[PDB]
Amino acid sequence: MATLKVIGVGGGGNNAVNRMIDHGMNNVEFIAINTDGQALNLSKAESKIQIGEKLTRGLGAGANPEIGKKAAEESREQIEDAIQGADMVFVTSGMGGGTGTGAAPVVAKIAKEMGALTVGVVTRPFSFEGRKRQTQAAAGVEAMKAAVDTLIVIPNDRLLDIVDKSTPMMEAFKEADNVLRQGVQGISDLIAVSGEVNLDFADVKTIMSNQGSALMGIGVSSGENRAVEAAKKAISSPLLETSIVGAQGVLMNITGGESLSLFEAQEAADIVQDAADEDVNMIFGTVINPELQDEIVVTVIATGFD
Ligand SMILES: Nc1nc2c(ncn2[C@@H]2O[C@H](COP(=O)(O)OP(=O)(O)O)[C@@H](O)[C@H]2O)c(=O)[nH]1
Ligand SMILES: [Ca+2]
Repeated sequence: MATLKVIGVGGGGNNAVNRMIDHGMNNVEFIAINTDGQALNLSKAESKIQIGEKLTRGLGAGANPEIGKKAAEESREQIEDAIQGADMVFVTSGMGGGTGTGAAPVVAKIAKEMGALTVGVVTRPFSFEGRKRQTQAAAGVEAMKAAVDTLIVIPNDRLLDIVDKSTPMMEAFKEADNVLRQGVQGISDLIAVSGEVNLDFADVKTIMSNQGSALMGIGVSSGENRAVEAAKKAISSPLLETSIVGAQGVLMNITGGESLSLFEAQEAADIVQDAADEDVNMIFGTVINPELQDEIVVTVIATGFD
């Protein structure tokens, strides 16, 4: 049974790991990586790797990515030991800073060289943080892309679009965590359950292995048009840099009660096929969960973007 690990690198990444632990999560081992030893000490994670102690003496990297990179390379062996056993690694980090921008691509490379299916979920900085930080974040993104199997980018500017003028920052940040947390739970649930039309970790590898950009989403709905509405919500990408448009591979799992109809599955599949605007290699699954009365859950992982 496949082991999933979530690895937070730098301040943003360790904040995401803490908020996900607070939210509550099972069958996933969390690893916190940072140069900042003060922040690590406040990590709710079980495994904690302080990187670059020699180099930073427990301080953060400031805004210099080469420090993050060297810190990660210095601590390769400890990174390897914490990863060991992972079939899948999710690497989360905020791009722009000195630790994440530099260290996260190295953590990704290590995870992948060890044989883990390696997914990145990273932020780009807010426009208000200024051009040099945006440009620094962009070099990190490109480095992440070269190091991972699949990459999901969340531009922090998109948080301003969905939030209104009084939404607390911390509630806004929680919206960005949903991306990673629902992707991890969707895959976790696929592994755990033998569905009526079953998808497993081999199907995750087919869609995600050596692919570049990705979209991961979950949609939930009920009543009339539940299938169309849940599929639409699975692929709606307000926070994402990569939309469904141009996807050539899709993993799509539908979960419902005993009322789940064949017609509904087709409708959901067509919503996704049509929104991609490509001939999509669909890998389809269905799970009957009799606990569900009138809800259906549509899970989408999309890759193969040119
Ligand atoms: N969405 C989100 N973005 C964050 C968070 N913390 C930091 N950031 C963003 O990530 C960037 C890097 O900050 P940080 O990770 O602390 O730098 P590092 O520790 O040097 O890697 C910042 O410029 C922000 O754009 C967070 O909790 N949520
Ligand atoms: Ca399954």
